[PDB]
Parts: sequence; structure tokens; C-alpha cells
Amino acid sequence: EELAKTFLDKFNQEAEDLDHQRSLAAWNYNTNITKENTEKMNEAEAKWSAFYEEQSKLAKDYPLQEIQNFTLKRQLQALQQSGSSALSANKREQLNTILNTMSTIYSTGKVCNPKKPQECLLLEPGLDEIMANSTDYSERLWVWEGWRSEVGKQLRPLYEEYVVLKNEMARANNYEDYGDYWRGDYEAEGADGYGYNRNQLIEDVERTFAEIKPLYEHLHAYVRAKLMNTYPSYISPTGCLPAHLLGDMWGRFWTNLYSLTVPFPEKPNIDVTDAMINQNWNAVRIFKEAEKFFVSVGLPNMTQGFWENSMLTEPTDGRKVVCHPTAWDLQKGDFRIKMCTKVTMDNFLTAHHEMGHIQYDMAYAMQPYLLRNGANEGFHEAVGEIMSLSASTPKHLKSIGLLPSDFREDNETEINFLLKQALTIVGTLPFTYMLEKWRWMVFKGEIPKDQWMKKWWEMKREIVGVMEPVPHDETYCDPAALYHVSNDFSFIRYYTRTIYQFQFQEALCQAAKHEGPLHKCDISNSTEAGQKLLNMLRLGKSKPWTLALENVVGARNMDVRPLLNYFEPLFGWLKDQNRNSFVGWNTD
Amino acid sequence: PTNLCPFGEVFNATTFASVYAWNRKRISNCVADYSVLYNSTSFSTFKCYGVSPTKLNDLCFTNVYADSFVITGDEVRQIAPGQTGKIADYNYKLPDDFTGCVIAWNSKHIDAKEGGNFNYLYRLFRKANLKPFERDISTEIYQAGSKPCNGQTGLNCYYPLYRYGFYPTDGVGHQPYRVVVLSFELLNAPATVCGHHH
Ligand SMILES: *[C@@H]1O[C@H](CO[C@@H]2O[C@@H](C)[C@@H](O)[C@@H](O)[C@@H]2O)[C@@H](O[C@@H]2O[C@H](CO)[C@@H](O[C@@H]3O[C@H](CO[C@H]4O[C@H](CO)[C@@H](O)[C@H](O)[C@@H]4O)[C@@H](O)[C@H](O)[C@@H]3O)[C@H](O)[C@H]2NC(C)=O)[C@H](O)[C@H]1NC(C)=O
Ligand SMILES: *[C@@H]1O[C@H](CO)[C@@H](O[C@@H]2O[C@H](CO)[C@@H](O)[C@H](O)[C@H]2NC(C)=O)[C@H](O)[C@H]1NC(C)=O
Ligand SMILES: *[C@@H]1O[C@H](CO)[C@@H](O)[C@H](O)[C@H]1NC(C)=O
Ligand SMILES: *[C@@H]1O[C@H](CO)[C@@H](O)[C@H](O)[C@H]1NC(C)=O
Ligand SMILES: *[C@@H]1O[C@H](CO)[C@@H](O)[C@H](O)[C@H]1NC(C)=O
Ligand SMILES: *[C@@H]1O[C@H](CO)[C@@H](O)[C@H](O)[C@H]1NC(C)=O
Ligand SMILES: [Cl-]
Ligand SMILES: [Zn+2]
Repeated sequence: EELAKTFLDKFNQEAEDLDHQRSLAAWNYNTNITKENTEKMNEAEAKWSAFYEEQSKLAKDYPLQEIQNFTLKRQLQALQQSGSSALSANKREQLNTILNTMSTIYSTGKVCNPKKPQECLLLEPGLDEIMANSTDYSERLWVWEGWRSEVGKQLRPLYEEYVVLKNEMARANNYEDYGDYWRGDYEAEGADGYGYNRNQLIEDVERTFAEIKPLYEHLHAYVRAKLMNTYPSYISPTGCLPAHLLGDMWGRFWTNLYSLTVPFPEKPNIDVTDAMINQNWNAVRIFKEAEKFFVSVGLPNMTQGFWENSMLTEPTDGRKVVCHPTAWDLQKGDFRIKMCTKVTMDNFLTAHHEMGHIQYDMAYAMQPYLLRNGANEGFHEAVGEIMSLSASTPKHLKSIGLLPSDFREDNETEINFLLKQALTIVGTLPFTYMLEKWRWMVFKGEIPKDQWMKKWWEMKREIVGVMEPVPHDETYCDPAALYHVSNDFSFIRYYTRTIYQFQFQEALCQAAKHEGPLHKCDISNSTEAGQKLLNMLRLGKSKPWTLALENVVGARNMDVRPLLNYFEPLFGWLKDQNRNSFVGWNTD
Repeated sequence: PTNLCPFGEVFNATTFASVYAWNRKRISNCVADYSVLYNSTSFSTFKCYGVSPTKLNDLCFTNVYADSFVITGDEVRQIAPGQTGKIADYNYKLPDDFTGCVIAWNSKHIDAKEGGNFNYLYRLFRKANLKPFERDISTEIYQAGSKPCNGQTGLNCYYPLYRYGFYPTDGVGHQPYRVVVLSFELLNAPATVCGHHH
């Protein structure tokens, strides 16, 4: 019969044993960047790739349509379909050389002050600051145009080669293109009303986006109004936002426009970061607090190894380290978080997010290795933000921590809070959907390489209401200058994550019997809501996500309504501010 | 009986047996203080079936058998009567009528080390489950399929032993544990393995 199972246990045990060794090699790099430590990663990164190619091919020996137990079939299909880069010897290694070269050209980017040529700066510490802190248009323009000039253009020939070999690889695995391969993540077979085809996704993305667009349009016109105060004569009242003038290096989040857009300046601010400095909070205590949050809903504490093996403080060893936050599942009950956590409110909030991922890793280790993952790529980020929704409410900040508890929480601070939320969450939705709609089109061939930038900026102008300072011909590769694009990461997950968040937090809060506005809901102290979430995490990828969603929110696809409900008060407010102005944007 | 039962050799042994190759010793004509066993906080697991540890110092048995191997912490649940899984099925199976005491303690300090320690093995696959107290050190190639193996590792033909990799960073459930199973045997024979009180 199905000897596949007796094959799988063999894979399950050889997988974790080496992936354990891969993870350890990678972690020793990220916390201690050496020539020796970089090299050892490649050896383990080499062995793992070699290991998969044989299992992928060996998996193909077993036919997926003889397998009846859907849980066993699901793992088999992942092994024979995914990672099955049986492409060609000279192309499994050309692709890898392309994938390192793009990854490291981005990592090693340095652009120079056009007026101070010997002053050149990396993105990861430095240029990011200008783009989060500056209001000097010309200053932002060169940092923006420079990165897109210096690193983007070098990445353009690589992206083109990247495209062909990836499309080839995905063709070999019975996929229309790499985009199809990527969307495949949301595919799920149950043949019982829980089935989901890849080509439902673009329909469901464009369906929900249509519901989000009003809200975004109003958040856009409001943010445009307050920004003409800072840049009169560069922002037209009727047109697009310049791309270099948003929260960060791309328009990815609008968070750092809050200073500029806060509805009610004269309300005392809500930023708890000074209170921690006053109170001598340090990295450890922030996580001890996030631990209390999870414990309080009935999730486990952290592991002892998490404390001893994690990196919370950026080292003063002179040890050079990648400070970008991540949550590591190293396969052996060894969970760690890698974060240069400074004593702020925003870090406090992310430490809740990133410990969200650790909980989800801990929650599904009862699964065979091939099923230790989130039900789709959207589920892990949704699970970490669910945490920040509750821990950022004023109700939470009072109770455990240092909002003063003499704090007035009225309609004016609530609008202040929602606007802060929308800038980061609702702002990112157009930016993210427009990016995957480019890539999907590029992989599908709907955009010739002779019109990549021509059709990128056009799409930016049409969908994000964002436009570019300087005109870009086909020598630039602007999308390549975001990390996920040049590091070959699927991106629509940050969209689907966003809709999931509010589906969860609504149903979860209803289990916590919270009454009133969904956005003042804090789940803390609710073992009832924790158990509701803990059930689905445990499932991992072992059931179709459509079934996993319903076991929490009682729905089987993206519903935008909770997100609309969550921001309902900010919607009415924004529509009043814009009431006798233009809502939308010109495309000239 | 005057001389002391050498349980100390079993427990303070420096070297410990891989589990498919599990070590048995018979303890035979001696008097023991079992208190030194239970009155001790090294032991994560100490479960007894058919006996109650506090009374083991009154009780004489005809023989006691000490089986000792290393296993991961999560697997110490498998060393029990009526239990299932790759250890209980393919390396060590206790009988449903077991009267004795599984004893286990964490041994990350000795049996795990930086880079990994791979000196321990276990049997992922077998044609049939084991018999109770059946030991099997075969290195024969497992064939689940029809096409045989000629000592050939390939489609449906797998080498039956895998190494533990024990690292200091490993989560507690995957850290090495030393285990010791004491069987207290009652035959209609004279009984010379006695607790401290006659
Ligand atoms: C992570 O959290 C667990 C869970 O602890 C419970 O939950 C937290 C949130 C608090 O409410 C605790 O008060 C709860 O107990 C911790 O595990 C517990 O650790 C404590 C020690 O701090 C244990 O208490 C001791 O138990 C001794 C006997 O142990 C034996 O029996 C227990 C219970 O049946 C069994 O779990 C264990 O395997 C042993 O066989 C005893 O000598 C002593 O006097 C005291 O009672 C408590 O038993 C543990 N509970 C469980 C369920 O294991 C972890 O310590 C914590 N980890 C970290 C890294 O902080
Ligand atoms: C051996 O250990 C046992 C416990 O396993 C000890 O007795 C128990 O432990 C408490 C200590 O808090 C004693 O006060 C009680 O008498 C026992 N508990 C119960 C519930 O009865 C015992 O004392 C130890 N042996 C010796 C000789 O001290
Ligand atoms: C970083 O790697 C080198 C390589 O030997 C090692 O000597 C050094 O101690 C490492 N740093 C830490 C903090 O372990
Ligand atoms: C599939 O295999 C699992 C393995 O534990 C089993 O529990 C389950 O009952 C089987 N059948 C189905 C329909 O899932
Ligand atoms: C949890 O319970 C304690 C008990 O008094 C309470 O003070 C705290 O505010 C509760 N948590 C939240 C988030 O309200
Ligand atoms: C050796 O093990 C025995 C068995 O419990 C114990 O009584 C003895 O104290 C041990 N020797 C030590 C700890 O030096
Ligand atoms: Cl861009
Ligand atoms: Zn994350």
C-alpha cells in the first residue's frame, strides 16, 4: 500500500536533524558575523539544499493520488512540488549565485551625500534614519533617488535573470509561473467545502481591496492635507504623494508621519517610552512583561533556553550583528528571538509581536516536521499582530505599565490612536497589494522588461496614490530595492495577514466577552480567548487554512468587515475632515 | 544477606548504553537501601507499577533487573506499560504486567556537548514491534516494499539506525536523559534482594 508514510518518518527525522544544524549555523552567523561564521553557514546551507533535492526527487516516486489520508498526502505534495528545483545543474547554481548577489548587494548598499561625497551611508542603520526623521525634501530626495540609483540599477540585470530561472523552476513543478507557485501557498484540498484554488486568490484580494479603498482614499486625502503644511509647493492638493516623503524609504508604512498628522496635538501624548526610561526598564523586563501577557490568556511561559540562548541586547562585544528582529524555530524545542531591543514603546510593542511567533512555533511542535508551519503564510504575522492590538490599547498600557491611570480616554484620544493605527496598517495595504500585482504581472509576462518601471510607477500612481520625484527609465529596478523583493520573499502575506488580524481579534475579543469598540479590546486575563486561539495554532499546516480560520472566526475566507469595523470611528472622522475637498488623486 | 546491592554502579556509571543496544544487569543476593533512590531530587521521572517505593525497604524479591539507556526527555513517557511510539515499539517495550520502577534524570551536562554528541543510536524502523524485554542490535536493511535490498539503501530500503544529536542549546524535551528500569521479580523461589528492613 502507501509505503509513502514509512518514507515520510525517515524524512521527518533526517529533516529536523540537519535543519537543526542549518539553524545553528545561521544563528551563529547572525549573532557573530565572522568570515569563519559566514562560511560555515554556506556549508550547512549547502548540505540542506543538497538534502532537499534528493528528497524532492525521492518524494516524486510516490504518486500523490494514491494517498487517501489527506494529512499524509498534504505533506507528500509539499515535498514533491515545493523546493523541487530539479531545473538543471547550471541553473540551480546560476539561480543561487543570483540569489546571494542580490541579497548582499542590498545588504551592502551605500549612497553618498551629493554635497558631501565622502559621506556615504548604509541603509540598515543610517539612511533609514533620514527617511524616518527628516522633513527636508531635498535631503530625502537624494537618499531616495540615491538608493534607487546606486543599488537598484545594479539589481536590474539580476532581477531579469532571476525572473527567467524562477519561472522555469515553477514551470517544472506544474505551475503557470513563479507567481502561481507563490500563490500556491494558499491552495488547500479538502474536497468538503474547505478547498481553495490558487486562482481564487487574486479575485479575493481584489475583492477585499475594493472594500478597503474608500477608507484608504480618505486616509490619503487627510494625510495629504497635513503634509502640504510641511511641504507647500511640492505636494499638489489634488495629486499623489511624493514617494520619498512617507514613513520610511518606500511608502511601506506611514507610521512616521504621525508626528505630522496627529489629529489632536493638544491631547497629552500616549507614548510610554519615557516612563520606561524613568522606571529603568531594560530589555529583559520588556520580554518578561510580554510573557505575562501570554501566560495570562493561558499560553505557556517561555523556555529556559529562550532566556539563555536569545539575543535581546545588541552586543557591545564589538561583535557585529544583524539587528533586524526575528523569531527562530531551530527544530529541537530550541526557541529563540534575535532582536536589538531598545527601551522604547515601539520595541515593547514589537517584542509582543515577535514573541507571538515563538508561541506559534511552540504551539505546533506536536506535528510532523513538514506540518510545523502556519496554516498559510498569512497566519504567522497575523498571530503576532493580534498581540500588538491588545497590548497597544490604553486599557492595557494603564494596567501593566505606566500610562498614569489618571489618563483621560475620550473621543479625541481614540481618534488619535486610530489614526496612528491606520498610518501603519491601512497605509500598508495599497502599498503591498500593488507590489504583488506588479510581480505577479511580471512573472505572468503581462509586463515586458522594456516597460517594468513604466508600468511600476504608473501602478504606484493609480493604486497607492504615490508618485515618483525623478523620472525613472528601464535602467532602474525600483521594486528590487525593498528587502523582500531582492531577497526573494513572497509579499502578499502582509496583506492577507492584515485582514486576518481583525477577523481573529473580533472573534477572540467576543470570547473574552469584551463590550464596546473593538479597538479598545485587550484580551489579557482571558483564558477563554487564549484556548480559542491555542487550538488553531496547534493545528499548524495539518488542516486546510479555510478550516483553521473557521475554527476561530467562523468564516472560510478573508472578510474585510472586522477591519472596517475596527476603523469605523476613524472612518466617520476622516470623512468629515475631507467633507468639502477632493478625495482621490491625479495621475500626471 | 549482608553485602550491599551495587545499584551505585548502575546509577553513577560514567558510560551509558545506547537504547536499541540497552544494557541489562541482574542484582541478585544483596540488601539495599532504596531510600537513597527515592529520597533524591536528581530524578525527573520516578514511576512505579505494582510496587510502592516507600515500602521497597521492607520487601524482599528474588531478583532485580536494571536496564539502562539514554533517550530524549519527551520519550521517557514511552518507557511505561501499555505505551506506543518509536522507542516503545522498536527499541524498548515494557510488558503490561510490569512490576517495577522507571527512573530517569536529565543528563545534558554529560551526554550533550558543543557541536553535538552523536554517540547514541535508536531504531526508527522495524518489520514488527518488539516483544517485551526484547533486545535487537541488528544492522540489517529494513525493507517495507516488495523489491528486496542487497544491503542497498534506496526506495523502500532504509538503514535502521539513526544517531541522536544532543546539543546544550536543545529544548528540554529533546535533551538527553539517562533512564534506569528496575524490575522487581517475584518467583516462588527464595528471595535474596531485600530492602534495608529485613
Ligand atoms: C514555566 O511555567 C511552568 C508552569 O508553572 C505553572 O504555571 C506558572 C505560570 C505559575 O503559575 C506556576 O506557579 C505554576 O506552577 C513552570 O513549571 C513549574 O515549576 C515549579 C517550580 O518553579 C514547579 O513547582 C515545584 O514542583 C516540585 C515537584 O515537581 C514534580 O511534580 C510536578 C507537578 O506534578 C511536575 O510538573 C514535575 O515534572 C515533577 O515531576 C516540588 O518539589 C516543588 O516544591 C514545587 O512544587 C511546578 O511543579 C512546575 N509545574 C509544571 C506543570 O511543571 C516552569 O518552572 C516555568 N519555566 C521557566 C523556565 O520559568
Ligand atoms: C523520602 O521522601 C519522602 C517523599 O517522597 C518523604 O516523605 C514525604 O515528604 C514530606 C516532606 O515535605 C514529609 O513531611 C511527609 O512525611 C511525606 N509526604 C507525605 C504526603 O506523606 C520522606 O520523609 C523521605 N524519607 C526520609 C527518611 O526522610
Ligand atoms: C565569534 O566567532 C569566533 C570564531 O572562532 C570566536 O572565536 C568568537 O568567540 C565568537 N564570538 C562569540 C561571542 O562567541
Ligand atoms: C490519518 O493519520 C492520522 C495519524 O495519526 C490519524 O490520526 C487519522 O485518523 C488518519 N485519518 C484521517 C482521515 O485523518
Ligand atoms: C488582570 O487582573 C488584574 C487583577 O487585579 C488587573 O489589575 C489587571 O488590570 C487585569 N488586566 C487587564 C489588562 O486589565
Ligand atoms: C552512587 O550512587 C548511589 C546510588 O544511589 C548513591 O547512594 C551514592 O551516593 C552515589 N555516590 C556518590 C553520590 O558519590
Ligand atoms: Cl520604490
Ligand atoms: Zn514578524
